Amino acid sequence: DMTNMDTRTRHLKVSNCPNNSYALANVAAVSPNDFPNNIYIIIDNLFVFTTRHSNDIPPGTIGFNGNQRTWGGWSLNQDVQAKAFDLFK
Amino acid sequence: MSDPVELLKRAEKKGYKFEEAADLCVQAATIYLKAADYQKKAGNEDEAGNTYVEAYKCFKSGGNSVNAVDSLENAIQIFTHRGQFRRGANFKFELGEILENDLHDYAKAIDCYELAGEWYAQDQSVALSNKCFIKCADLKALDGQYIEASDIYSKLIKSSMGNRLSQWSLKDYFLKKGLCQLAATDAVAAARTLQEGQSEDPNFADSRESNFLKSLIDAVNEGDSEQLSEHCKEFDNFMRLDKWKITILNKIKESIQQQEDDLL
Amino acid sequence: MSDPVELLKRAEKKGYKFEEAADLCVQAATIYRLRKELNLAGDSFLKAADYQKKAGNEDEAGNTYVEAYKCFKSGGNSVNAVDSLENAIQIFTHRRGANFKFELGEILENDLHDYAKAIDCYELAGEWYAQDQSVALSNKCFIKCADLKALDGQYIEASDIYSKLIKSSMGNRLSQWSLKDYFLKKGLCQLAATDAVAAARTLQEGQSEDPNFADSRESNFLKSLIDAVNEGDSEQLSEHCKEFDNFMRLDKWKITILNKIKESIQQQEDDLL
Repeated sequence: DMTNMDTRTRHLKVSNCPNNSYALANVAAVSPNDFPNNIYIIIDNLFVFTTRHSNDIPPGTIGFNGNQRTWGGWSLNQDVQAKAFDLFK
Repeated sequence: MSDPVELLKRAEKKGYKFEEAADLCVQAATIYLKAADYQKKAGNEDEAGNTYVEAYKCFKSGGNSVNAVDSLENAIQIFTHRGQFRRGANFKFELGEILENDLHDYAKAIDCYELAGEWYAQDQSVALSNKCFIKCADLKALDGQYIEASDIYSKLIKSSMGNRLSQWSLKDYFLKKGLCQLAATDAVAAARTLQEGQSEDPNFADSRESNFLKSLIDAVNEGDSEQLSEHCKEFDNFMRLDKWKITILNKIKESIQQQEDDLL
Repeated sequence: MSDPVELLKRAEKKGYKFEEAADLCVQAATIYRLRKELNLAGDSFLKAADYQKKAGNEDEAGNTYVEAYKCFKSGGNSVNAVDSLENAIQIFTHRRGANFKFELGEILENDLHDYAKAIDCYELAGEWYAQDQSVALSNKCFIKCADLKALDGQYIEASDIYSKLIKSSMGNRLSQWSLKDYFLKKGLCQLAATDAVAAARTLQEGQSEDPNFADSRESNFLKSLIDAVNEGDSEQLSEHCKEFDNFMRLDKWKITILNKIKESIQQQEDDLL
């Protein structure tokens, strides 16, 4: 249910993926304090990913795998903008 | 010939008295630091520094690197305290050599080389300072300090610019600097260095070193480690690589591997 | 360590008395040098040198002035370095002057951009070196002087200095190439002065006197430039310049000379109307 969610923009650091399993799932791992669980989030208004709760990633940081960085051309520790996404609208 | 042990005992007993004890110690030692200490106690600092240089000389010859280092330190302090920074810089460079080769204390060698180069610069001796800075940058890059090594290479480039004599050095300098910037994963800085070298020094623009640096920059940009290895072999085939470059490019390749680990 | 300010105050109070004041100033100044306060150390050497002059020890004053020049130059104060070199040069000449005059000319040319004074210094240094029979040092000073003079609009004088260099370097196996360039440069200067006939005379003299220059690329380039100026074909001159650059890179001096020459062809085109 995506009807209600905080859409405020956040600046998050790109860091190494927590482990091989998270990279396989292709889901943006975020802390519970960052965003709700199982919702679609857009990044840079171009890159959309599904959020999953992860206690290993501190609040204010976003985890990515290599393929996502290759797609976005990002380096380690780069700052990216994250917002809530609504594809249906 | 007098017994050196008896002379040393007499010097200790007398230790003008300090001068006589120092002379006795010098005689016993010649038959074979204490004399320099006595000279310091006598106020003759210059003679103490010369005697310390002699102590360093024989300690290095006897394989006693530690005592040689100590003697150089006292001599350097004495000379610097007397305004003879030229002597201090020469002996600091020798001390850095001793640290780098005999004791493998690379950090102290880096400090010694940096200080010797700075004092040489203060004496307007461009070439000795340039040599000291080459040594300092080489050790710093080998020590994991790529950014500082690149900065020292920039200083070397600026000091050697416009001199017809140091051309070749420049040709290498640019390359080395870029390599260091590429060891720090800063490919953009390496490209900037290559462009600056190409535009500022016509010799470097057409030099094989410039092409090799451009090829390395392109390889890191595409993340093709094998292409980097091929370029390294091609470069080796015409101009032999040295252990410094081997280490820099090995860390660069391991950084590509780390990026591949980061890729997963 | 003693306070350099207190030492300077004591030196001023005492200023045999001059010798003691100079020693105190030297001590304070070495302390300043130890602190990397190069400008204050230079000022203190200058005070010590002045006191030594007042004491009659002119040689010590000159050495102290040289130290002032060294530390001012290391400290980035070009003007005080120039002043110190001037006093040292005067002291030495009255009793080294050429060496320090060459250094002074270098300082003027690179740091202060006072090209006329640099030309004067180089000319004087070369003359004194010639008086000492040091052919190579005089030749270097004259190269610098001629280069600056040609860049300064004095083409005839630069060509004369190049002729002097040619005469001094003739017969020496070590300076052959220098001659090969000398002739060229001289001709270029004569061509900057619109004196194409003199350039041709210089080329002929170089070809007949120095076999190496006769077959050298520089001789062909000079002949091509002379022909181009004779026909008034500026584009042909540009083509020759590019051809010359392709095998032997040109330097900024030649760039300026040939640019003024091309602008002189344009001025002739203005006179054509």
